Amino acid sequence: GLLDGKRILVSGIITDSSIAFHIARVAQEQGAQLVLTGFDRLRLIQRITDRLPAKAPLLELDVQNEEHLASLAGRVTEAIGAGNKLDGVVHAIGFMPQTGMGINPFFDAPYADVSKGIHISAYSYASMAKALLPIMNPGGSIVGMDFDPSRAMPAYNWMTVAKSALESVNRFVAREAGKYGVRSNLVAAGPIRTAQIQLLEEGWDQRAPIGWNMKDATPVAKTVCALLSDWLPATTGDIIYADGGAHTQLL
Amino acid sequence: GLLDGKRILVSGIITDSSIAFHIARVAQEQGAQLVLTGFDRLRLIQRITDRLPAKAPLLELDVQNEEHLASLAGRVTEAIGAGNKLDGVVHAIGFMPQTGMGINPFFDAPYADVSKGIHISAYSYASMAKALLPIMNPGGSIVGMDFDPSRAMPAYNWMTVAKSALESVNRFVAREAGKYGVRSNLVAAGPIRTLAMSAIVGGALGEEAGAQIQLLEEGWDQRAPIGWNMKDATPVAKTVCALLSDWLPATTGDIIYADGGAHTQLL
Amino acid sequence: GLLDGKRILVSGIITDSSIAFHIARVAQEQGAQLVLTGFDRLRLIQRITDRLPAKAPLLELDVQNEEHLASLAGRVTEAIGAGNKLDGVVHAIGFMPQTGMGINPFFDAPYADVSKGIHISAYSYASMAKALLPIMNPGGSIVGMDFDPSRAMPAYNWMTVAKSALESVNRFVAREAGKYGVRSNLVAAGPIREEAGAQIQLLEEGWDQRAPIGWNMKDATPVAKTVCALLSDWLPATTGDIIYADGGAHTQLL
Amino acid sequence: GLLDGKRILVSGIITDSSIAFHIARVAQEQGAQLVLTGFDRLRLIQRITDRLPAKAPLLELDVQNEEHLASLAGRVTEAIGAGNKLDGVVHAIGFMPQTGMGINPFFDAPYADVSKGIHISAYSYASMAKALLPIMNPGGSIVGMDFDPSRAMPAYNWMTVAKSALESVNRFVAREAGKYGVRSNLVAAGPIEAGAQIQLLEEGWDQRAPIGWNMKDATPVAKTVCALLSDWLPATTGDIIYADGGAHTQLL
Ligand SMILES: CC/C(C)=C1\OC(=O)[C@H](C)[C@H](O)[C@H](Cc2cccnc2)NC(=O)[C@@H](NC(=O)c2ncccc2O)[C@@H](C)OC1=O
Ligand SMILES: CC/C(C)=C1\OC(=O)[C@H](C)[C@H](O)[C@H](Cc2cccnc2)NC(=O)[C@@H](NC(=O)c2ncccc2O)[C@@H](C)OC1=O
Ligand SMILES: CC/C(C)=C1\OC(=O)[C@H](C)[C@H](O)[C@H](Cc2cccnc2)NC(=O)[C@@H](NC(=O)c2ncccc2O)[C@@H](C)OC1=O
Ligand SMILES: CC/C(C)=C1\OC(=O)[C@H](C)[C@H](O)[C@H](Cc2cccnc2)NC(=O)[C@@H](NC(=O)c2ncccc2O)[C@@H](C)OC1=O
Repeated sequence: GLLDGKRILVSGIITDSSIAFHIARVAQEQGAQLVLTGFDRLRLIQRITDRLPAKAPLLELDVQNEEHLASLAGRVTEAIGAGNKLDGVVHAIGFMPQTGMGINPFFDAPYADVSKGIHISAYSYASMAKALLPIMNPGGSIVGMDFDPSRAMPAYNWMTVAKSALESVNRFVAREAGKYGVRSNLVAAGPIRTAQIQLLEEGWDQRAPIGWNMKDATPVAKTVCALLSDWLPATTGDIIYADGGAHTQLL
Repeated sequence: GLLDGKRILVSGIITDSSIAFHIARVAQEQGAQLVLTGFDRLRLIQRITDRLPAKAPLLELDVQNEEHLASLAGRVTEAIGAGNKLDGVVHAIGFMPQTGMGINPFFDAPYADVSKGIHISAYSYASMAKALLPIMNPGGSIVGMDFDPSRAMPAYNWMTVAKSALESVNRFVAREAGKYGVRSNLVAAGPIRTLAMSAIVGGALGEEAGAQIQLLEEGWDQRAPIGWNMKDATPVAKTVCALLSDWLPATTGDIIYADGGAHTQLL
Repeated sequence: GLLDGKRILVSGIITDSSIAFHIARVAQEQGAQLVLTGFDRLRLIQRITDRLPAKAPLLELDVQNEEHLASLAGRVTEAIGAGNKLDGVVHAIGFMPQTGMGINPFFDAPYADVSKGIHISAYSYASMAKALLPIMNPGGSIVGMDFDPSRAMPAYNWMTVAKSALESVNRFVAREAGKYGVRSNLVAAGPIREEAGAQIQLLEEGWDQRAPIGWNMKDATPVAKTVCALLSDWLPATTGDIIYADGGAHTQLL
Repeated sequence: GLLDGKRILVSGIITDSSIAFHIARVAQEQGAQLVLTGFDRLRLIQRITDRLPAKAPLLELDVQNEEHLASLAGRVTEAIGAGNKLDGVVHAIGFMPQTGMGINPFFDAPYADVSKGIHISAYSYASMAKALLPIMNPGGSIVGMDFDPSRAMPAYNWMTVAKSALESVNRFVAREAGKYGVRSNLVAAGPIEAGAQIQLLEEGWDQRAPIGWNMKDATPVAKTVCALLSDWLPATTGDIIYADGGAHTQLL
């Protein structure tokens, strides 16, 4: 097993088609012991986490709640063991209200909404790292999810701003994580099926030399599992691109 | 002149040593008609803008105030003329509370403080563009101030995050500005010795912080092939005035680096 | 004048349509004293340089010839004056044989041809800087021409590789140029005017769509003006960098 | 095994301390069947490759020789089997004469020498891909070695130019490799008046890297190459994976 005898925290599992669900599914197949995180509808989330190959304890974590943080170390240790520590952390949380992304114009999004998105998508990565680093083993790995924000695109708008902030946050999380001997990295994925949206998706498969399947979330789930393993021990504060190679191609 | 017969809005002038003051000073020397922006101390700021080569009207703007942004364009047109429009916009506003940058650890900054910084440093650029684009001429230019956030560095911490957000905002401001035929660009400057920067060197933030900022400034002059003067704010001012002119008409959503070439050098 | 009382060396002025010809035209309008260089057909090049607003001395410069590069500076000083020096240098010589770019597959280009392309497009920038830096004034400027090579595209093939090399060369030229107080920068332009015919069309159409301020493939004056801005004293803190005159297309996905 | 039942071509093995040597060693430990490449001094390479955990056939490949590149595809097939194909390709070839890198000034390197370096370090990657792609399986991987050329540094001079060219070549190799369903990627490694600048670079690298950097250890970069040769990075192409301890993402 690629992740044999590793304790990994996986956050933001809501559906069975999610990359977050597949990361957990692939990790369990590779011999990893998981601890899962639920945002709000925990009863709804428990029905989905039961489709997973092995049993994993579900913990309540509202990334915006301060009390949920700090208690997000004690609650983890009680689930795994008194002397046992975490070997991996998967941050699969990303949100932006519709005012900030979609049909709504860039200028028409109010700050309160874009602030909510930066908190949940970018700040929360530093928050999760602050709470989980004291209970992490040397050689550990924190993985976040990104969508290449280096260039502006239609509809994505303020979520591109939240992603740019995440990239900067990850570089600083790596500095704090390095003193624990833990790696911090981001996984930039291509479009995942969760008029303009069709144009962006079609463009990706054309640009990607090996092509891109918007319906398949296992190639990105495997990329996260490669970063959670000891096969990338010299990679930190970096972005690993699982987009079929589209970002390196103009046409 | 380089900016002859151009109407430019210059924001965030608080001192006489500021890059924002030196933009306005160089612009007036190049034949530009200015409109200046104030935060809270209106009488105190107007008394700092009297040191400028030519006369320029002052206007109240609190980027956090929605009324101040909605009253804009109208208050600008009344200052310049009924049929006259703006040719340039200078966004020289950047803030982050000390919890987010300095000696305070990255993890110890609360969200409310870092949210205040992103609002004032990154979001405000889109807000100023939203309010001023309808009263801007085709071939116009919106200029913002940046500090290279592509790599993490000590003390900067969350201001680096706010700067990364500004870079992304600038790319989207360019899309909206393009519809008016207006350019939107950022100027990435090297370290500038402000009043706060003179204090953190003097030991106001401690011996640990006083070494970090020194190590950064010394390293910048070494990396820059043409060198870098932390005390001189005119080479960055001139770079902004090149972007406000018609000599860079095919540059949009981009970052122009006035750091002595340090960002392209490892050692 | 933006370039008033400045002595600038301009290279690669073969045709009247060239950005190199426009750079010289705009520079002369801004009060600059030029020194021009030709590749081989100096008789035909002199009939082209006669269409420039002001008079400028012609010089023979085969950038592949070592004797021609060693002969530079002396030949330049004799044209301008014994005590006078150069304030600007515009490198506008980019080449790649058709085996390296176009319809011909990437793998089918022989090394001898791509080597010729790297020599003329990338290495020559360092060579021109080596020869002209001792006769350049502090606050001077060396400007090169680029086309964004950060992402692979059809037809450009090995010329994209030669451009990537030029970007790296520019960063090292800046180190040597800094010692003289001279700046070194590149200008990345947008596209300038059946299978190949469709590819280039798809690229040009896409560029005007991506560019928020739009892009005119027929107009070479916005890129010429960008070079002139870099030749002036209005960008004195910019070195080893790439200034993008592409309408903002490189910062836009769609 | 991470590379179980995979046939991988490993080029440029000259010493028992090389990353190329450690890539081959780690791959054999992960269950991979190797085919090795030797430049000229075959008696020296055979001695070094004997120290490897398992047996692997040695093939002669002067990457500058056209006949060697044209006959390579068949010579690999004869070593593995008449019906078998390659699953991985490791390009561990990088050279630049001392005129192009070291104490010698940037301007003083003649073109003939820098041309030799671009041929061996950047062009050869496209040449090796041209020769080996027809005998490669879908889901395959071509891996090259890089040293971050995005910023200029002392001494590395013209080799930084050859590396920038490799990065551009890699993006185009990905286009050709994609047609075969093969991935093409580069691994940017950290360091593995002369001494006064190399020391200042190595010391600075361990300081910048948040997890630190060991200039004496070549196994973390060898493991990174083996991760790219596996099926755990199937959506990565024309990209650069950085095994430098995270130094490239840090200013100080
Ligand atoms: C076209 C504008 C909209 C309305 C969205 O954007 C997309 O669908 C884009 C084109 C992409 O398909 C991305 C692909 C993706 C998926 C997961 C993580 N990073 C990127 N989706 C999200 O960012 C989506 N991200 C996540 O839900 C997310 N999930 C796990 C971890 C981090 C996340 O940002 C979401 C915010 O975006 C959208 O639904
Ligand atoms: C980590 C050390 C501290 C304590 C600071 O950061 C600095 O002093 C950095 C190293 C630089 O000196 C920069 C220089 C600079 C100044 C204005 C625009 N771009 C760059 N300062 C600011 O960005 C400073 N901001 C501005 O003054 C600013 N002014 C006009 C427009 C945008 C700005 O961010 C501010 C963040 O600097 C600091 O207080
Ligand atoms: C792939 C299609 C072909 C067949 C060519 O490429 C183009 O037309 C590309 C897509 C662009 O239109 C660029 C636009 C350009 C032109 C001059 C300087 N920077 C950018 N052309 C060259 O690079 C062209 N270069 C120059 O003329 C050039 N001129 C002065 C200095 C350096 C140069 O590369 C040349 C390589 O372009 C082509 O022949
Ligand atoms: C200090 C200045 C000199 C004189 C050299 O540069 C170094 O030793 C630098 C600082 C690094 O140690 C790098 C690290 C490295 C090692 C292998 C592949 N990419 C990067 N070595 C080379 O590039 C070295 N290249 C390789 O060993 C190499 N090996 C396999 C595949 C590609 C390569 O370039 C070589 C060019 O470096 C040097 O001889």
